[PDB]
Amino acid sequence: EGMANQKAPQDDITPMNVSNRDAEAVIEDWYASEYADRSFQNKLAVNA
Amino acid sequence: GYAQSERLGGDISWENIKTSYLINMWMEAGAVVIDPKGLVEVDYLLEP
Amino acid sequence: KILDNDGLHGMTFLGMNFIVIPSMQEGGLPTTGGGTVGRAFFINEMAVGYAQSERLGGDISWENIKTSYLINMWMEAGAVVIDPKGLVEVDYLLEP
Amino acid sequence: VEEYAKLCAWAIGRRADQINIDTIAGATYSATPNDQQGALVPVGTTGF
Amino acid sequence: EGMANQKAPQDDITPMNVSNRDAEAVIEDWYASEYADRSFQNKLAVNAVEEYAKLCAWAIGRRADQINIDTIAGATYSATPNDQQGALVPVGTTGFTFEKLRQAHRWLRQRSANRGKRTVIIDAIAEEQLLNVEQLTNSFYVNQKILDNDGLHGMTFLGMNFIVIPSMQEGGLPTTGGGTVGRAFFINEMAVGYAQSERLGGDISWENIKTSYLINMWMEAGAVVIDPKGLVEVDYLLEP
Amino acid sequence: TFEKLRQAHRWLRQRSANRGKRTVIIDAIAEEQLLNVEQLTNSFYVNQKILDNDGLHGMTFLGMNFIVIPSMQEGGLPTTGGGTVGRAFFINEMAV
Amino acid sequence: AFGINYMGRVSTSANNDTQKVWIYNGTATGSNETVATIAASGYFNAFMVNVALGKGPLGVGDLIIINGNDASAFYTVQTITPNVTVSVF
Amino acid sequence: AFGINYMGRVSTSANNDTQKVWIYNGTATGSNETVATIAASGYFNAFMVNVALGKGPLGVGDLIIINGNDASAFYTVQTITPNVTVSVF
Amino acid sequence: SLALSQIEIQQFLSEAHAEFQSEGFLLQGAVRTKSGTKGSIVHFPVFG
Repeated sequence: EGMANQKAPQDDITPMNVSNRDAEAVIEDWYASEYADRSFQNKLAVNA
Repeated sequence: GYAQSERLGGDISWENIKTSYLINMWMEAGAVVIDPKGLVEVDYLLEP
Repeated sequence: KILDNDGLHGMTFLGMNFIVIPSMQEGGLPTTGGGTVGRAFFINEMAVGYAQSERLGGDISWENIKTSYLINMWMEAGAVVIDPKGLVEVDYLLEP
Repeated sequence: VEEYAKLCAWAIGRRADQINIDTIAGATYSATPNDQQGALVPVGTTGF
Repeated sequence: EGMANQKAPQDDITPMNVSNRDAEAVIEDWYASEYADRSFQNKLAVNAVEEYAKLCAWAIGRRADQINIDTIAGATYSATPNDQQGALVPVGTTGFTFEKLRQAHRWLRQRSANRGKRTVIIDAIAEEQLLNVEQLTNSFYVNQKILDNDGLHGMTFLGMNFIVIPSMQEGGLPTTGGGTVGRAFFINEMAVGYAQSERLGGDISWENIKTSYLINMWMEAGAVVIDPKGLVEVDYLLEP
Repeated sequence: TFEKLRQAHRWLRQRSANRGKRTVIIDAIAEEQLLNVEQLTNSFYVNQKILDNDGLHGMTFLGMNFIVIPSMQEGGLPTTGGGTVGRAFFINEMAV
Repeated sequence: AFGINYMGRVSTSANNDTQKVWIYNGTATGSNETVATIAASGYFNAFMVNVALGKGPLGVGDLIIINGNDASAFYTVQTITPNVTVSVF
Repeated sequence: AFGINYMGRVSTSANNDTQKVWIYNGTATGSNETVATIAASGYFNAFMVNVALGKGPLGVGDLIIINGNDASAFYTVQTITPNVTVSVF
Repeated sequence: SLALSQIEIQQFLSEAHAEFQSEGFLLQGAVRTKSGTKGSIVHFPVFG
């Protein structure tokens, strides 16, 4: 976060320091799976 | 900060060896706390 | 002038063509004497037969069960010595 | 996938060379060969 | 490297595993700058800004060479190397002879690093000794007469191109053994990676406060050894 | 000797002064000693045959032109070491 | 001797960071050799590509179900170079 | 601790009405822990999704082939909640 | 601010390098070759 300050005319500008940092997120892999046997294709009214 | 490389991937395949369809959804994401100043925890009694 | 060229690789001397085999994880040129004696071979073309049924086949498929791509390449061939009279072996010290 | 396809092609090519080398080196070599043996130049005490 | 194996018919495939690794190049920034006061425009017979722009570009170019040299010379070289080490040809008791050229070429051939562009970087002293080798200067060994020409600079031998590095204030080619042993390197092109974020940037601006032209040039690059199997080092005595 | 000639060429190369026209000024004694060098007089190494010509005077070697200065009453090429050591000079054209 | 047609794989996973399970048919319908012969040192050398460098489909710790012509036993690979040696599970 | 990269399936069948077979690599190339350490209670808790409710890939009765850095043995899953515990087979 | 060095990035190149290895097929045509063969065994008759 910066800040505004004052200075005399014709004087060099004096910046207010702005900090920095980093945050790291680790990526994960998840699987949701199921099987539908062909034996149930013709035996179910629901589309499995 | 929540980073999702893959919100909802997947692939539905016919597996001849198992004589069945394989429904295989997946995701790829990870999360991190960017600024702890924005988090507040409220604790309470389940049976007051 | 083999020094303006690839050296002994591909040179022709006394009518014989030279091939330089690099080091190979499959074994390359075999060694003897506990790894201190190298073996080089002189072959007449008709002394060895090479039967090739498939030079390079392959297939790349998606395997949903393993959630992986399977890269699969194959060859199919065999070899035999037609005539040992056309084979010469030279043994040399690797560090003379 | 592209790198693996390229690497697997070279592996097949190296096996084709190894089949030839194994057959050639698999013969019986003697310094006084008969009709079924290749000729041998003994190592002695020198290099090539 | 992959590998081919055998299996029974209708059996599941069993791959031979391929290894992986990574190489990291660290980027650095360098500046070559100069000032040219406006009061010198009418007092000089030469163009100061034009000369300074040329001199600054040479300073940047010399640093770019130094970065490549430092990476190559900084690798690990062993006389019995493994897959992570470059090959070393020990100094022994001789200078840069024809024997050491054969041994260096042997390592490149053995490790399948003898295809493509191969470069031999040597310094002035190495060239001076190599000019005494019969196999490089006799016209019955090579189809050129380097003694009628620029010497080893630009010469091709066994398919490798020679580059002679002069003595640079940036450091040039390093030595070893208390300044008595020189080092020369045989590099396959793919063996070393050179990341070039900014080859030669710059800005020539008028600074009213200082009443001067500021010729400012900069560069931004780094290098790393990718595959040590394509690197060979040859050691020789500076005074054989 | 040939070694000294190679060292002089080394110094020009090392100090980035080996491009363009280069001249070597030597006296008669230097030419006499340099005529013993095989690499300067043999067609194996150089195209010209200086022994069928004016010798080192006017020859070109490694891109450098040789000039032989005779004895001059004005002084000629200076000596050193009490008159027992000769001095020869390698000059890049832009250096003077 | 070793016959590749009698060698099969049991484990279905292709994950190479874990071990594999094999099954060998040395019974009368296979190689027709005893469990002791199959478990001898260097018997599975032919199954490897370069046994001198330990390059092949067998890994250290792999479980082999050996069905000899007289009995059966579980075995585990200990070395793949310079020879393939197994031990009782 | 438990590493998912060292766990792999052995049973090829997708039939969910029968048990599964697993294999774990705790040898020098894997987790580098003894069989006793791996067979301790709650070691395979990280493999489950919610061990407090017994929700995960492992089921009761599944056979695990454990390869420690000192030996190898067969183990059977006894419970999946509130901890994953195994006993010899 | 010089604090910008805390959020410096890294670049990963898409062009992979395969370790120096032989591409094989070096002995192609060096011996008597029969192409497009069929069968488990190929027989070469020989006369003495």
